[PDB]
Amino acid sequence: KPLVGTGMERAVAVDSGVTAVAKRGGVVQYVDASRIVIKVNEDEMYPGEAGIDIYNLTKYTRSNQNTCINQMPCVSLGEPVERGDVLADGPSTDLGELALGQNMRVAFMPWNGYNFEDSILVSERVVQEDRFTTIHIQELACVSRDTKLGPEEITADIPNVGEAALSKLDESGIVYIGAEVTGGDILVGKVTPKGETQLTPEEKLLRAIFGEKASDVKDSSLRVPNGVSGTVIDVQVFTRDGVEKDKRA
Amino acid sequence: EFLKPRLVDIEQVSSTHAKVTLEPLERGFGHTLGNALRRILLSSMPGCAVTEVEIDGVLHEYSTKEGVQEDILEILLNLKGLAVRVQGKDEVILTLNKSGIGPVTAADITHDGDVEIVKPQHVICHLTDENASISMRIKVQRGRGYVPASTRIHSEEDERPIGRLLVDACYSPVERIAYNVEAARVEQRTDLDKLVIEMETNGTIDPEEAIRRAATILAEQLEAFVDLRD
Amino acid sequence: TEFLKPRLVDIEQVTHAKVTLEPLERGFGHTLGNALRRILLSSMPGCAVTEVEIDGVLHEYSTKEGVQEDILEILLNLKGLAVRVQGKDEVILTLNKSGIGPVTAADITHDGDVEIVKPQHVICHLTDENASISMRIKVQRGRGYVPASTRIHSEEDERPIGRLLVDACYSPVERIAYNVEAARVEQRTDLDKLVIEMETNGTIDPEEAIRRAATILAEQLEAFVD
Amino acid sequence: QDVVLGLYYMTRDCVNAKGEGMVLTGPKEAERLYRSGLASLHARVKVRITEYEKDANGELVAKTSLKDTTVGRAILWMIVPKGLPYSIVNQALGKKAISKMLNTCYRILGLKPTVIFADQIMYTGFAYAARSGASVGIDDMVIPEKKHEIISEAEAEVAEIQEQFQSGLVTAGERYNKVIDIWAAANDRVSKAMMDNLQTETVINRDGQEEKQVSFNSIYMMADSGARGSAAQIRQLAGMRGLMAKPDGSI
Amino acid sequence: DIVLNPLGVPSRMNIGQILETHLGMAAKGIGDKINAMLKQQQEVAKLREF
Amino acid sequence: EIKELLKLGDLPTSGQIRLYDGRTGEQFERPVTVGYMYMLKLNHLVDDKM
Repeated sequence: KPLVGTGMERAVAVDSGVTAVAKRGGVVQYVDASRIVIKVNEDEMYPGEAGIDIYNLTKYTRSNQNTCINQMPCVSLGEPVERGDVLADGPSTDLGELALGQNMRVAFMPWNGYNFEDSILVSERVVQEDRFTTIHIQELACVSRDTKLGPEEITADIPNVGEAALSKLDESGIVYIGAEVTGGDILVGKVTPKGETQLTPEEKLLRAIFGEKASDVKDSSLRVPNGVSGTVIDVQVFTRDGVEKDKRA
Repeated sequence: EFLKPRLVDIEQVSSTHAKVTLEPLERGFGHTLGNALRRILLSSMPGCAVTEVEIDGVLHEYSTKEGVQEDILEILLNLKGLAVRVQGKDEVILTLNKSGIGPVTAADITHDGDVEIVKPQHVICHLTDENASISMRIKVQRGRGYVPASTRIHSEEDERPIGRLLVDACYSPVERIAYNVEAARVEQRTDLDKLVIEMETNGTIDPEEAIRRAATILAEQLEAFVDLRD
Repeated sequence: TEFLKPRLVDIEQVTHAKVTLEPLERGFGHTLGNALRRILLSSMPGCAVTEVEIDGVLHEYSTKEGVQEDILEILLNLKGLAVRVQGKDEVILTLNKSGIGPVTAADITHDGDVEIVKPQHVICHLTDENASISMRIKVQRGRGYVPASTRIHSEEDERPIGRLLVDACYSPVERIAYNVEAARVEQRTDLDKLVIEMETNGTIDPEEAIRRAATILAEQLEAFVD
Repeated sequence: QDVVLGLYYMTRDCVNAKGEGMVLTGPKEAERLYRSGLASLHARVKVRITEYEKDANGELVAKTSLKDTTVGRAILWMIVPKGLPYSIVNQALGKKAISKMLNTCYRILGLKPTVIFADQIMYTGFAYAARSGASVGIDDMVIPEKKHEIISEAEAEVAEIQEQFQSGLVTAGERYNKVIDIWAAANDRVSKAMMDNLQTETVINRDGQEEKQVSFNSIYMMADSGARGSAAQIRQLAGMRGLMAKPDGSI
Repeated sequence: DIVLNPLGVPSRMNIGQILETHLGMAAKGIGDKINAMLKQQQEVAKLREF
Repeated sequence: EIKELLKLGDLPTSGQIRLYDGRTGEQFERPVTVGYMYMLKLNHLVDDKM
């Protein structure tokens, strides 16, 4: 919350649709981190065959800047809700108010030049407590086109790769759901057909010496961009109508 | 011709408060032992705190169990502030099973002799459905300082499961430490000071045991000056 | 639970040494740099002159006849006298000198209870025809530093008008200033590296001073540690 | 910007601080004398300092005397290299002085010491400005007490030139310009009634009477040292805030 | 928990922050006067008086 | 209206406390301001710029 607000905040976290504002007064009947069931009241109930109402929430989902936007219940079992009341927070709202950031004990003084220009110092009790830690939700797409040399595959077998990298992804090729990946791991095994080798003369002795079976298929899988690490929270598969669905699909 | 201080009464105001006093200080050593202790207690006291949680039917942190009314991302941010003091071993593996409608306080962890929870009135989550059921297996360790989950990954050694939810662990049993030297009075000495270290733990570590383990972290380190190697 | 102690404790020479030390634990670069620095500046047993008996003059804003500098300067030439005494605890020298030219400090008496360590440290420049300088300098051991302003204010050793009092610096040191700066142990960058830089007034070599100050400090921690 | 306020605080002088009038014995005793906690960082004192002076064909010479200074200026003298004279660190040492105190080290001692003397400044300004607590509050900016009367007189004195356009005693163009230059009178009797309340603000005592000095107002020190902003902006945090111009360019 | 610089207020004339920093301190002197009054569980008579 | 709220909280009316240094232990003369500003965190993160 803003410790020193200006009163014009409830009108900004309700007019925008981030909050799950209650639509008819009544009594909460079942809370949950993904659903709220508002037993409607008597007089605000429709003429015939009315019953009760129900609001769904929207758990972790990606906005346009790759931040997350998830909602949370802020009421328990038995609260009398009312018309225009609030049931769910959003991204940076608290109980209806609009809290954009955190408020922390500040002091004005020059300290050994570690705040020379406009710059700022920061205690380490603000990193431990994890108050400025935000969440980001990227997304990656691996399309398997239909080349004119034969089609690509999403097979989980990849040329000259060791099991240190094929550990996460199951046999169907796609990665698991929840496997903590880091920079350079593989997320989708995909190989593309390649001929027209015409390998050099010097190396063409290097093959005959050891027997390195040449590649029929080139490796063009989808590996995580460098410098990133986060649990793979969701996977979706789209298929052209007319090609079979593998088991993971 | 010097004086050396001795421990004195420990006004245990509350469970998390304390006031230990060091009676006979020679002049000039008031602020020298204080600030050389406040910078040790606040930094290097060995504590114990959760290391990694593991729930029954959830795969990652950003999930949402059915029946509870918190995302799993807040069940870990409530365990991290759990205070517990193991006596015998170095690490434990706690447990927690509960079913029914009602808040799951910390006091429902399975009881062991060595492990000894300190804040049993804690809250962990809520349950809001008669057929709901939560069952986790908390872990606990000893250490000091602060080691975020990202940097405790370099020593992963093939963390085979995908059900392990890693928490950041900030082991430290001290929160704020004041101190104020004041005019002590031996029977006949014109100027003798008194140190009053108004400590504040998280109910974990005894006060008199802190200072006897914050002095020997100093008195063990001054050796390298008592014998200058050249 | 099991800490880090320093190796590669290098020491330098110039009576002015610039010790160094590393790799201390993180944040230990200061609670060591300041525990010591508050001991060599505040309390350390030492001997230094305290009062002088100018044989003729009874007031500082007066003037001695024949002496080049005035007594507000001579006391400046006595406040920095480097004296060590093994046996006694209250020694009062005597300097009754004559001649003409720079009157060094080696013209004092040579009693078996004292041993100067800077005899050529000049005290006064005598004019011609006077050769009349005699004084009873008093040196008594003590700790730390005690100005002459906060003594006559509480005047208890009642002296007639003209028993000159000087600013006494008992400590054997003259300046000390640590300086922390980061280091590493080949896999961690949250380390330290202390850098002490010390001087003394002859009566104690520098590294010997740090040795007998990490001792006075590790004595106060005797009734706590195991 | 920040160092220059460090040094300005290090080399001022109060009027009666801890340990005034005592006589030190060089830069080395004048530092430890303040570290220990007896004397104040700016308290008038008498030290003895040997300066060098290259007067032959590139050779230095000593000259020991009894300079009359503060404790702050002595501590800053232990940084200056050899060839410079003590009348370089003896002023109040604002920002126009440091800018030249490096220049006179370039023209004399060349560029081996000046690159290593332009760092003992930065390591000293940053240090003695952090242990000085130069904060700023909402009562550092002192509104002058006579701001009302200065604003109400020209509030009435201009209500009686608008009348002189009622009865046509003056054309408008000699009504407009005669109303501008009456506010400029009041706009300048507020600056001159404010800065005289910040500059000589403090009044402390000797052992006897009281005698005034220059101030110690944390929003004046950042103006007088040129660290950031000057009286063209202090005049808006305490005084009256000018008269503005509409889009034409007219007042 | 933060150490801002005081040479930002004289030139840039935002004297908002130096006022939001005080009224943001009175409003957290209450939060420590109630958090103690509520930690000895005085009553629901002393709270309603404060 | 602010100063009358600090005085109810027992804080010092002027709004400036005396802070002690953290490393040495001595006290900053000429007291410092301490309040509760409300700090945002813009999304010009560093590991999307380098």
